[PDB]
Amino acid sequence: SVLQVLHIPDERLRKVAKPVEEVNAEIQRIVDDMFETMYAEEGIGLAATQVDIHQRIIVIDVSENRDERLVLINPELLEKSGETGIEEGCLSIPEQRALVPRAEKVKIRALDRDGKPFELEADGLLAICIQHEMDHLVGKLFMDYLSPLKQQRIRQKVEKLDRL
Ligand SMILES: [Zn+2]
Repeated sequence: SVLQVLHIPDERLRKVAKPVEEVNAEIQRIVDDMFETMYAEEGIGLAATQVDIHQRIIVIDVSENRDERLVLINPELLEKSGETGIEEGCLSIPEQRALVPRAEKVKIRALDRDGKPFELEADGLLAICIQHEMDHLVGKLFMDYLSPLKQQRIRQKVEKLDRL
């Protein structure tokens, strides 16, 4: 099922997600619905907060062929290094993109769709996406790294975009 993606301004996007208690069928259903939503909306990542589900669940696919499903349940950042940035977009801030400082490489641990723990060392676009999605789970949006003035313009453009 395709779920509705929250757009700013919406205080639900600023909520802190609680850790998933147990990866059961209900959690797997959320993960699958999130992937369906992410692909339908033509995105490379989606955090549960974005679909008004306040649990630490992220789905990602940064692959060219759109067939590399990554699931991060209760992710934890273990190590990071370097700095980089690209102009990021976000399904919750439609049609707006901006350069944000990110670590170049990150190493995380999380549970997969079967609830199995795994570790992943990421760099490039995947490291950036992981950081962006983890920020969503603690109610942080990429515009938060930008000056107050630029955030103002972003909100005005999104609000006017959702009026159409
Ligand atoms: Zn986002």
